[PDB]
Amino acid sequence: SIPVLNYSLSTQNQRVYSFEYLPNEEQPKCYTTDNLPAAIEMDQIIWAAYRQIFSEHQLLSSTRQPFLESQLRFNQITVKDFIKGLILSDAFRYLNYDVNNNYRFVEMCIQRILGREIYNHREKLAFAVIIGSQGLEAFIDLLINSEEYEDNFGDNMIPYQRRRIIAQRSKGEIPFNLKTPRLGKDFLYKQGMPQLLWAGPVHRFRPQEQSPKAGDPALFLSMVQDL
Amino acid sequence: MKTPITEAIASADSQGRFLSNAELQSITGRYQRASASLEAAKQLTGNASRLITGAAQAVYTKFPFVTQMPGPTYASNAIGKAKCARDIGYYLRMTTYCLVVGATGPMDEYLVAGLEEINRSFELSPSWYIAALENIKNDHGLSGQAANEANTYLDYAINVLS
Amino acid sequence: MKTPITEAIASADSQGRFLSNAELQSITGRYQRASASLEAAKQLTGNASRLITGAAQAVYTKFPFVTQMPGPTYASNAIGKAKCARDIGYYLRMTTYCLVVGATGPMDEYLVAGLEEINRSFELSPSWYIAALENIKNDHGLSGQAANEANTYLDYAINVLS
Amino acid sequence: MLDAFSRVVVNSDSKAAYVGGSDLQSLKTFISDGNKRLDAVNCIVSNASCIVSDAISGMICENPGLIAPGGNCYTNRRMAACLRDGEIILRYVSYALLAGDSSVLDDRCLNGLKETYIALGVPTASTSRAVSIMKAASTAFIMNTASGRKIEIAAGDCQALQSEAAAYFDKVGSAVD
Amino acid sequence: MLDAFAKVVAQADARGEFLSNKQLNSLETMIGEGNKRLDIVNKINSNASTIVTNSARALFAEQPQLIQPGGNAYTSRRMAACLRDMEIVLRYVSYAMTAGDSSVLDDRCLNGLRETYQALGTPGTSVAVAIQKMKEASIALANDLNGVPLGDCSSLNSELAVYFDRAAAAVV
Amino acid sequence: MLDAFAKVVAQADARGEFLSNKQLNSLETMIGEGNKRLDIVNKINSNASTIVTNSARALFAEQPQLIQPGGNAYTSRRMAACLRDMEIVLRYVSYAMTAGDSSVLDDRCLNGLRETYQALGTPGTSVAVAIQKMKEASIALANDLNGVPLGDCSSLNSELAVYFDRAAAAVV
Amino acid sequence: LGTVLGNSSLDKLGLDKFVDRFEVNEAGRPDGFSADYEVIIRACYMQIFANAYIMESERAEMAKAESEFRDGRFTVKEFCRALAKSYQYRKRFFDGRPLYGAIELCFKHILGRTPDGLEHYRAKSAVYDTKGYEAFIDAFFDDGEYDAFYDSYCVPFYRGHLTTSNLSMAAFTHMFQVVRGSSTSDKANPRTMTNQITLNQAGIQSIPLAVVAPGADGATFLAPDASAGSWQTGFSGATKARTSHGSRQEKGKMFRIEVANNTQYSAVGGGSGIKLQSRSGKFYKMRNMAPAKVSTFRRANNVYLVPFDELSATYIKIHKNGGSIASITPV
Ligand SMILES: C=CC1=C(C)[C@@H](Cc2[nH]c(/C=C3N=C(/C=C4\NC(=O)[C@H](C)[C@H]4CC)C(C)=C\3CCC(=O)O)c(CCC(=O)O)c2C)NC1=O
Ligand SMILES: C=CC1=C(C)[C@@H](Cc2[nH]c(/C=C3N=C(/C=C4\NC(=O)[C@H](C)[C@H]4CC)C(C)=C\3CCC(=O)O)c(CCC(=O)O)c2C)NC1=O
Ligand SMILES: C=CC1=C(C)[C@@H](Cc2[nH]c(/C=C3N=C(/C=C4\NC(=O)[C@H](C)[C@H]4CC)C(C)=C\3CCC(=O)O)c(CCC(=O)O)c2C)NC1=O
Ligand SMILES: C=CC1=C(C)[C@@H](Cc2[nH]c(/C=C3N=C(/C=C4\NC(=O)[C@H](C)[C@H]4CC)C(C)=C\3CCC(=O)O)c(CCC(=O)O)c2C)NC1=O
Ligand SMILES: C=CC1=C(C)[C@@H](Cc2[nH]c(/C=C3N=C(/C=C4\NC(=O)[C@H](C)[C@H]4CC)C(C)=C\3CCC(=O)O)c(CCC(=O)O)c2C)NC1=O
Ligand SMILES: C=CC1=C(C)[C@@H](Cc2[nH]c(/C=C3N=C(/C=C4\NC(=O)[C@H](C)[C@H]4CC)C(C)=C\3CCC(=O)O)c(CCC(=O)O)c2C)NC1=O
Ligand SMILES: C=CC1=C(C)[C@@H](Cc2[nH]c(/C=C3N=C(/C=C4\NC(=O)[C@H](C)[C@H]4CC)C(C)=C\3CCC(=O)O)c(CCC(=O)O)c2C)NC1=O
Ligand SMILES: C=CC1=C(C)[C@@H](Cc2[nH]c(/C=C3N=C(/C=C4\NC(=O)[C@H](C)[C@H]4CC)C(C)=C\3CCC(=O)O)c(CCC(=O)O)c2C)NC1=O
Ligand SMILES: C=CC1=C(C)[C@@H](Cc2[nH]c(/C=C3N=C(/C=C4\NC(=O)[C@H](C)[C@H]4CC)C(C)=C\3CCC(=O)O)c(CCC(=O)O)c2C)NC1=O
Ligand SMILES: C=CC1=C(C)[C@@H](Cc2[nH]c(/C=C3N=C(/C=C4\NC(=O)[C@H](C)[C@H]4CC)C(C)=C\3CCC(=O)O)c(CCC(=O)O)c2C)NC1=O
Ligand SMILES: CCC1=C(C)[C@@H](CC2=N/C(=C\c3[nH]c(C[C@@H]4NC(=O)C(C)=C4CC)c(C)c3CCC(=O)O)C(CCC(=O)O)=C2C)NC1=O
Repeated sequence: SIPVLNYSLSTQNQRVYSFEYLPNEEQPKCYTTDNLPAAIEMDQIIWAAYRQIFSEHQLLSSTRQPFLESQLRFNQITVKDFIKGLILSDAFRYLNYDVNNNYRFVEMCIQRILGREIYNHREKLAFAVIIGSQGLEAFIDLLINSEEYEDNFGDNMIPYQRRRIIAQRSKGEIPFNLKTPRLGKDFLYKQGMPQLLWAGPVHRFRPQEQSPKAGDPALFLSMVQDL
Repeated sequence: MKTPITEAIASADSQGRFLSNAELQSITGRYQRASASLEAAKQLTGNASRLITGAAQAVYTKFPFVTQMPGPTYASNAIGKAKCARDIGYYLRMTTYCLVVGATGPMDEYLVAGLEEINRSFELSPSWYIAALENIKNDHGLSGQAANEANTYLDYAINVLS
Repeated sequence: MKTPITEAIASADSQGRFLSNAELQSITGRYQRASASLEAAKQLTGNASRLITGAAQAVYTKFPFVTQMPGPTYASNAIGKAKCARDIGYYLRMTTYCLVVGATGPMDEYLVAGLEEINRSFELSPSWYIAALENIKNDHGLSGQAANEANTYLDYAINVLS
Repeated sequence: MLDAFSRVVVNSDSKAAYVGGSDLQSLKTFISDGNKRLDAVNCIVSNASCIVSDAISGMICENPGLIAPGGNCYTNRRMAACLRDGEIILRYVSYALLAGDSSVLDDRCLNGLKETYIALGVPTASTSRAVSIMKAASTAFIMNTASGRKIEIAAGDCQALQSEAAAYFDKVGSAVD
Repeated sequence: MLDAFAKVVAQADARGEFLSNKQLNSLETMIGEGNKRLDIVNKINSNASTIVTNSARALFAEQPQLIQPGGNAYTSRRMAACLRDMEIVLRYVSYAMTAGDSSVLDDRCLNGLRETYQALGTPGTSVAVAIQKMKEASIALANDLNGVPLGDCSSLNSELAVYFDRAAAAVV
Repeated sequence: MLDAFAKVVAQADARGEFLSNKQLNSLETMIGEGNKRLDIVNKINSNASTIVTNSARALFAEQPQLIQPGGNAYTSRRMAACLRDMEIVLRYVSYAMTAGDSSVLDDRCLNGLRETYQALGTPGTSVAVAIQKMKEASIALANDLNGVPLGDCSSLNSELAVYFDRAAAAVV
Repeated sequence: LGTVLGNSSLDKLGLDKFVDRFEVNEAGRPDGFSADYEVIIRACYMQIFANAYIMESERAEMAKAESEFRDGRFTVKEFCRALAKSYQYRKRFFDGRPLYGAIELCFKHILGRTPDGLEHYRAKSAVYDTKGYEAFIDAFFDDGEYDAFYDSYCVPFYRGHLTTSNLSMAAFTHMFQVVRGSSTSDKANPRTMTNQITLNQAGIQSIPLAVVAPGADGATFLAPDASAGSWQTGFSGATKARTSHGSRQEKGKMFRIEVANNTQYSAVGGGSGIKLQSRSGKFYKMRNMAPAKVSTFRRANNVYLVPFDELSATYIKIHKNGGSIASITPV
């Protein structure tokens, strides 16, 4: 049935054994139906899961799904099925899907469910075909039933960003929902670009004479205050 | 329920870890604030009644229409007054629980979750209770650190309803 | 780095919310132990040299084959002695860091992670360091709660290597 | 419970046809091998408590942790139940030698036993060890090669039947593990 | 998961009342003795792996069954599972010693576990003897009059023996 | 992530030394002033919603283009997104006010963000004006001499203004 | 075994042995043969103690009552009563476990059905609390039920599976939870060994369990416990729910599948032999590529609710992990 084409492969963080024995920090806490959490800890799993797929601002009272919650709290589904039926929910489709140019929705799916950046451009190509023909359904079926997702999340775990921050460093990687927000640099281009946004330029004003020039001492001021 | 203690044990449990020195320092710090917390908790319980009646009265004085509307939701009956004092009583109860526990866990568990759907389905404005809590925040009569322990939570509920 | 402080920030970050009183109680408890922690921290820095030398000497007296075994990995050269005191120097350094920070975060970051693979690939063993830490734990000379602050972390590294 | 006859009848019943000549010929070989099966069952039934004695004494004397305090043979009552269980295992195996079919053993002794021994805390590897000792002991009695009792039988070959009895004991030993 | 406080608030709210003054007074006494609690938990954590392994030496020495072939202890992998199990139970006993109430020990560790040590054919009675090898060691380190203010700790050692007896009672 | 402490110990270990006496003494002074820090963060959190909404009222009234059709506050969903972004930046300023060091605010929020409000066509200059509407309000609630004993907090208020100026400087 | 082979569903359910019946057909005292009586006596112990183990020492208990069955004193009704009153029967069934456990046993021993509704439990517990133990036992024996089914001359047998005694459909399923195999007795079965009540949530609420036929993959299993949600707070991650309400019922009917032996050593990820995380020995699944020491399956026996079009896939995955399937009932 035309399988996915053979693509390349890159080297990111998620494929090494970082020896964070007795791990100190940057491990998501873990949100799992395995620990038999009561009402609250259930609500914390539910909110975290919502943020992970919908992520932050998109999660809202209107989008919020009561019914999949009431099923999840009562044990009628697994968390994995909750994440799936989350993405199939249409409020996620009106925002994050109808906007995204097909190759870009592949980012937010391989990246909001698996917690890893895309290996190369070719990955975006192949997976965008299978979501272009089979529909969104079987694409999400591919990611979830994949060997990878079973290997690290199993049946009941909210997906996280794997290895975003190294043990001995602070920077690491930018947070995920930050990295692919939703709107695509070029999505607007086809429509009217945004307008009447000047006021913000109007409010912050600097005379040209005030602006620092090359070779003044003031330009390096910031460096001095960090030492 | 979210305490400081269950929070620290939950985190160290999720890291697959014993309680190290860090979490023990956290539990220490819970114990060395708990005395002011209980002084605050006893005076609120000690005069809870007058706080409730004065609160509902302040809500009535600020919003005169509530005692005048024909509709059932508004305290124009002999029922909405009792139910008005009922709800204000609930909030003052939860604040006393959170002063005993040491986090906002009891209010977040028993009270905060799902409250939008109640105030949306029963046409209950968020401000009414805001006004109530402002009177309680002004008239609890605590002093010093106990007053900070009370005003933290009483502000917190206002942050929930706003 | 795992502090009490970054632990609290990290938990309330994961719950997507403003720091509650709970976390501030935790930070309080870090500050009210920090004075004894620094008394402990200054004296270990104050005589760290004699602790190192005493420790490596004790490692040698407990394990006499080390000073006699012809090998790269053993202190029968003029190199493994200096490198022996180098590593002991590292442990004692990390303990003084953890006494300043107020959790085992510096030792868990800079020392504990991946140390079994070092002691597996280089023929390194826990017993040599275990013996060193026992001597340091016996002879640091701290008193009172500062001694408990030292012995907590010094025991903690023994729990790691065992 | 089903003998050889009943298994031919049941297979021909799902086949919805008469037994016919072929099935009947193999069952004629069963009948002509009948008296060897009879004397074989007499060999396993005679000196069978002695088989259970030697088997369990071998199980404990090989593995001394059972009689150690805290073990599953450690109590006099527990040793009683131990001995009787060995006896009943050998009893249903003897029935499976008479019937020529494992239906009595599968329906009645084998089923529920893994969950019973696991439900008591009985070590299953030790039970399969005792079943193995009863296996080799039973085959040595069935071949007249017992070092203590070499009784008179007419001379012949019965390797088929020894493989059959070994199949039943291996069925029990695989059933408890 | 619930500590000593959240249980009292949970009961108090489930009845929908204020906490009474008498309840507050006893709760003040619990807060007023909490340093001892932290101390005990510190004296367990700082010896924890030694506790586990020494109780393992005792266990395998007294019951020589487990170690030999045909036993759970014999497999190299299963031997590590055995040691880990003891570590897990010690970890949760330490958690429920800090929280005050047997809540985290009764939902994350002990719950369903006797059902599980019968699906693996592991003698849960021997597991409860392993826990009885940890209780004595752990209390023996809890009652170390060393480094710590002298005084009265019996009311809290009684609170430590509860949890160890609960695990031993729940795997069997 | 790094607090006040872990920065000092991270520098000292990155050079591989002990902490000198001078570093320890200044660190003692920071511990000796830490109650004021807790007080400020308490006074921000317990007023945080009011801060956000009042700075939003100020922002929209002053610069009306965002509220009207075409702008970014116009869509109701966009409007809510606008508000909670202000809540987010206030949240991380509160975190970095506790930790003492701009570490959590410089990796989780601010880093990457100016890139993001250029992929959405959102005026980040207007966002910096919103942060300038939150700084005023937050410091104005921080300097409330109410329920708290009298003293000197300029040395800390100034530090707090650093973070709000750093967010405004980093979204533009 | 197989329901289809031999044209009989019940025998292969494990209840094939229990057909044997034992009515004394000899009138008048048997002075010397001592054959029929020792068989009937043994069958009474097999029924009343349900295959529990009694020894020579323990044959000294109830030796008198035994010597009164052999005489014109007791019918087997009254002999069974006499065995039920004695020191042994109380040690095993009554002292070790609670009345609900004890009540349910007393129906397995005396009537051979299970209690169906809570009304049986209320009646017998109230008789107990008014009068004590011996009137409890009498209240089993002294009722229309025992007299009608056995008529005081027939050793009790299992009839709870049969359709002829009137019982609720659940009493059928409950019948098989109480009796597992010829081997399983009182101490031996995991569900009701000593103290634990065999039926609690199920016995009280008439929840039809399902049948796992004894033996094979599903022989060793026990259902995971559920709590009740926010009111009377309890953990919600323990098991799949019996009901499956809502919109999912799309994609075909929901199948409640029980998986029975889950284990580290057995769980392989589809590929034979145990996979090693680290080069040297570390075998649990890494969390965030950091070693964790947490079992991949936490407890042996998770359930699955799966709609029809996802069946095959689910059916594969269980067998990938080496879990073995107990029972699959359409919900
Ligand atoms: C656990 C926490 C908790 C609460 C905080 C309350 C909140 C709450 N209040 C009401 C319900 C109500 N609450 C009020 C109260 C009001 N009367 C007025 O004049 C004022 C605006 C206001 C008091 C300040 C009234 C009048 C009703 C009934 C409304 C109606 O039926 O019209 C209801 C719907 C159920 C009911 O009718 O009781 C709920 C959930 N209930 C809870 O379980
Ligand atoms: C941050 C913490 C930290 C440590 C604790 C050390 C630990 C450590 N030690 C060595 C390496 C070494 N460590 C020792 C020490 C020993 N000599 C003996 O006789 C005794 C058994 C023992 C002192 C008690 C020796 C001899 C080597 C060199 C081994 C060799 O090359 O054969 C190495 C490999 C790199 C190297 O050669 O330096 C490392 C990582 N390093 C660190 O970065
Ligand atoms: C129809 C077939 C049939 C069987 C095969 C047995 C199987 C069986 N054995 C026991 C029960 C028992 N079986 C044993 C036997 C053992 N002692 C050990 O040292 C060894 C591991 C092992 C012998 C090899 C023991 C000791 C008990 C009692 C266990 C106890 O009470 O602790 C029980 C529970 C009832 C009882 O206590 O008798 C059952 C059902 N019963 C049956 O009805
Ligand atoms: C009621 C009790 C009862 C028995 C105990 C048997 C005894 C028995 N065995 C055989 C007969 C026999 N028995 C054996 C048995 C064997 N020969 C060997 O060399 C092996 C050691 C051993 C394996 C079991 C053999 C081989 C025969 C002769 C072959 C045959 O008749 O099939 C016969 C045939 C008649 C005769 O030989 O006089 C009889 C009656 N039958 C019974 O009815
Ligand atoms: C979250 C909490 C948690 C626990 C407490 C454990 C409990 C636990 N232990 C085992 C499994 C096991 N546990 C042990 C341990 C034992 N070895 C013995 O000699 C002693 C009796 C005992 C240690 C005191 C052994 C040996 C196994 C493997 C059993 C086997 O495969 O035969 C299993 C099955 C999965 C596996 O094989 O790992 C589980 C769930 N797992 C968890 O997830
Ligand atoms: C952050 C870590 C942390 C700890 C580890 C504890 C340590 C600690 N323990 C006590 C104080 C004490 N600790 C104990 C404990 C006991 N005494 C006995 O003889 C028994 C052996 C043992 C049983 C547990 C006792 C009895 C006191 C004094 C009584 C009391 O203060 O309640 C004190 C009071 C101050 C002082 O004594 O100087 C402190 C701070 N608190 C903390 O904040
Ligand atoms: C961890 C830190 C963190 C942040 C700082 C935010 C930043 C952020 N804001 C938005 C998204 C948004 N942010 C705003 C906010 C604005 N409305 C205006 O009128 C002003 C210009 C401005 C407030 C000052 C709006 C309106 C959107 C939605 C934009 C749109 O959909 O058109 C998005 C895309 C996802 C979403 O829609 O929520 C992101 C990543 N998110 C994060 O995770
Ligand atoms: C757990 C929560 C928690 C808090 C919220 C703080 C609350 C707090 N603040 C102070 C104490 C104080 N707090 C302030 C603060 C200030 N005074 C001013 O006039 C300015 C308006 C403001 C700037 C921030 C000052 C100046 C003191 C007294 C000086 C000092 O103790 O350093 C004290 C000392 C004890 C006492 O005064 O009774 C405490 C406990 N600490 C905590 O543990
Ligand atoms: C109070 C209500 C009540 C019922 C509804 C029945 C339900 C029921 N049926 C059977 C049992 C049975 N039921 C049937 C019936 C069937 N034959 C077929 O060809 C069809 C599929 C189906 C009729 C439509 C058969 C054949 C058996 C015997 C099955 C067997 O022994 O193989 C049994 C087991 C006991 C027995 O053998 O009788 C029970 C409980 N009994 C009750 O007490
Ligand atoms: C698809 C359809 C569908 C439904 C119809 C519901 C049905 C339903 N309700 C609850 C759960 C609940 N339902 C109610 C409702 C009640 N409160 C009362 O006072 C009344 C008796 C009753 C409203 C008339 C309550 C209170 C709970 C929580 C019960 C508890 O936790 O104690 C649960 C368990 C999961 C949960 O806690 O949400 C389920 C499955 N869920 C669904 O998925
Ligand atoms: C020191 C601890 C100890 C024991 C106890 C024995 C137990 C024992 N008996 C065996 C096997 C065995 N046992 C008997 C039964 C036995 N022999 C008879 O002739 C009579 C009358 C018997 C009962 C009184 C027989 C008949 C065999 C088969 C071997 C043979 O031909 O004798 C076997 C061999 C098992 C096998 O083949 O796998 C063992 C291990 N062995 C030990 O090491």
